[PDB]
Amino acid sequence: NSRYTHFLTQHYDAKPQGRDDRYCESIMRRRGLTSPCKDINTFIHGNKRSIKAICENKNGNPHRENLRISKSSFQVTACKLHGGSPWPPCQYRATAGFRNVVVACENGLPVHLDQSIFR
Repeated sequence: NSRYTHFLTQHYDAKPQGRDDRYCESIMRRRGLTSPCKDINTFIHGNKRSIKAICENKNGNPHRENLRISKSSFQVTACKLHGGSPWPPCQYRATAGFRNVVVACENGLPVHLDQSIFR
């Protein structure tokens, strides 16, 4: 369904090279996330099947009001907007990490990433 494919476009990058500032600047443009510039956007790396599994008891627990939190940790990169303007050119600073993630699930699929844990 459409919301799951959208989640993948905004939040999934299987095998990144360097996860530096330039990686952020370039993937944000590539994925169509720069008019206007998103203030922060996080990408998850690794196995697509582990991500889907957060929606079942296999790799997730219930979390807060309507969310799920993963049991396994993932490689992630947060891209944060540097500077005052929300209009291109968008300068980004990258922060690489390794921890569990929080999603919303609908009909068995992740449709939303909770980004409050990367702020």
